[PDB]
Amino acid sequence: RGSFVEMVDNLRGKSGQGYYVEMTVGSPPQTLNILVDTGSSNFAVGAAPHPFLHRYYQRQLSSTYRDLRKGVYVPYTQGKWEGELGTDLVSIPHGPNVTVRANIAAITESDKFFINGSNWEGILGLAYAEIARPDDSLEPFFDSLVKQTHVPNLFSLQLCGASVGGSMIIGGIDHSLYTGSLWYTPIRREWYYEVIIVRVEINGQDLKMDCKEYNYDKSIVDSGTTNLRLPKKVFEAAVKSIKAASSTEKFPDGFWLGEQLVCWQAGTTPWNIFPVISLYLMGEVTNQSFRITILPQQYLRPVEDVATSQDDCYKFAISQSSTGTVMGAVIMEGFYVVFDRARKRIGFAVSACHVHDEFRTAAVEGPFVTLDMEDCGYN
Ligand SMILES: C[C@H]1SC(N)=N[C@](C)(c2cc(NC(=O)c3cc4c(cn3)OCCO4)ccc2F)[C@H]1F
Repeated sequence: RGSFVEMVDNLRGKSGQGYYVEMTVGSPPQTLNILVDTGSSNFAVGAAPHPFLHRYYQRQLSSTYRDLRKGVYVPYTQGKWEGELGTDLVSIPHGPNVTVRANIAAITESDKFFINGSNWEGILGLAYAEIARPDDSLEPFFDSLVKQTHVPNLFSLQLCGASVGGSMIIGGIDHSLYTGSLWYTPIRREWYYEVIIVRVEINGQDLKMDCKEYNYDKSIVDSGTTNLRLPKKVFEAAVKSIKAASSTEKFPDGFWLGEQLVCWQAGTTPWNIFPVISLYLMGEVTNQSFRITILPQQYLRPVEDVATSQDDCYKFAISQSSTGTVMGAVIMEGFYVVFDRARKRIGFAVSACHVHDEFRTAAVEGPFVTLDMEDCGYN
């Protein structure tokens, strides 16, 4: 506990493409790069020669593969994948020295799922059984890992960003990955990693909305989403405030809606024109909260693949949502995040690797006095 040198820097990725960990499946071990995803609950891997894939799971080569004789069809809002369920032996080379028999969805058909040019071939769904497909009887990977081994029921994520890197500490916390203290928010319900936001500030200025709006219909912590996604009404108020605070320069309306990029000359991004964003999260104690604060370095994201521009272009990575608040990479890149499943709580601390400048730093601060925090949750 406390120090896990072998798991430090076990995450890789490229801008806009996610964070993946190396895993092995089957006997003899087949190496795959697997997207780390706290926003879903299936372990699902490419199993057929899709042209976008560097490699795929070849079940015929595994002596320990067991067929579950069941299919699964998983439609997303935009993409889809279809697979055949089975179990096999799974290990994480730069994780704990253990081997687990886990459920694997062998992906046999997909659409808009794999990314052309990405270096991952599967997704590790780290959330709970309640949102696993086809149903909650398909035990998620981490549940299998904890049941079958002596690995503690906790993992932590340091997502670094701006090619990317970071650490997934399985079964522990590594104190070198953060500064200051961890502050914990309760996991409201074990399905997604659901949390409650009690207050929102832009540059210290309160949005003054009914706090139910912040969590309509839920708020989640999701390593598998890029953006900070906010409920439509909250996004409207947030953008209005961000526009006002950033009034020194004017931008087209499309930029704020993520419909167009905005570009600047290299090394001349005016970060200081853009405001900080603070989310107050429900604390561990009645009437107690804490505040997490991100910078423009988190929410204005570089787009490097612009062939029609020589300048440095950025995507506004705060967007409107119909699925509630999503605390994606925009949030998580500022922080070391502890998914303390054993105690049904999520810890936040300032990330030792977060991108900042000489004037401002991402922050985790408390305690604050906040009343009626239970009323902020949507029912
Ligand atoms: C709808 C999503 S949300 C979801 N949570 N999981 C599913 C399993 C899903 C996710 C992804 N994610 C990414 O590609 C990606 C990219 C990032 C990034 C994070 N994630 O942060 C740094 C910048 O780039 C891709 C496919 C996919 F199916 C879906 F449920």
